[PDB]
Amino acid sequence: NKDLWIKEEIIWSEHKCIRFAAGGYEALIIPDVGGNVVELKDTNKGVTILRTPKKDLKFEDFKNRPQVYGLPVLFPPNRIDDGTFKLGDKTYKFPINEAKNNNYIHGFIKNSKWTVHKKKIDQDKALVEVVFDFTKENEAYKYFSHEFQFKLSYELSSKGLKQTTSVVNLSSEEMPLSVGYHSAFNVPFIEGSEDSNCRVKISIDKFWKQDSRNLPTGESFAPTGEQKEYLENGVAVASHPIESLFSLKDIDVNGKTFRGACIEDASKNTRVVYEMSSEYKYLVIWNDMGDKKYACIEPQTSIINSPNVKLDRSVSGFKTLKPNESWSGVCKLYIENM
Repeated sequence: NKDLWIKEEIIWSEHKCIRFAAGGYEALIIPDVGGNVVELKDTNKGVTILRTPKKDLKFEDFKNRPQVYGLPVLFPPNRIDDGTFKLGDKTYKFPINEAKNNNYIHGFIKNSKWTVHKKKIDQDKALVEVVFDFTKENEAYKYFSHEFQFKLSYELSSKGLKQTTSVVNLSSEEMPLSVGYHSAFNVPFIEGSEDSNCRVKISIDKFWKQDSRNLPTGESFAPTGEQKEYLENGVAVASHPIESLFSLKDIDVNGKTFRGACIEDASKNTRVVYEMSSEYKYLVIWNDMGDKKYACIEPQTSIINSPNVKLDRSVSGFKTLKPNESWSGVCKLYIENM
């Protein structure tokens, strides 16, 4: 059909981008900055899901802070205490990039150049894949001496956007692994609505307290107060500042298990759904004070600071990859009627 295509074009004067469309959806990915999908919309429904840079934002200001737009991939997601952890008798020590709390945070792959690996239209789906090759020549290799390849595989269709994230350890040693996304959502996501019309639901299990450096204390709690609304009628995310860490569980929705989040605008009878595979065990919600018409909903394979917590790996979610072993997780983003 006419709405199935993939276009490579120039953005910000000298950067390649890929725009892709299938099943009424259209997306835009920026390989040069984190392979970030900065736009996902359904123009006929008038819905734009992901927070996208405005025309006036300079490339350099995007590249320096891409995590507040689109789908920023994190490695590791969130904080490592003092930028250091051990694996067996090996010490990893990273330069501090969160000064106030003395942590290493989020990783560099979100800021880095990825290369286009595949572009394919097939049946009525559009597939775009980008990869990041981390080699011995990378300036960061001295701090994390494991060759690896990350891949983001995006499949767009009438079912929305499917994101398959994978990484393979190409090194000769066991590689620490924690992955997530700093995903940035429009609230509201449709014209003729308001931020106050949006409710956020999340399939939370427990709340995890954070200390004054934003590191987990290791204590977890049943949802209390407003947190309970994530499982019932939804939190009015724009009403006040929110910065919270939860573990995730499956819930039952319409005879089927579901893990993830959704953003409901009852006024427009539309729900944005962010479905996450079981590989995603924790989630940070952060709305940047709630006054900027967006919120971040941030899935993670493990707890914040997972390499350092005094919890078993089955709880923390910290993982390692053996040589040539891979990890993969899947998320889906789509729109549905309420």
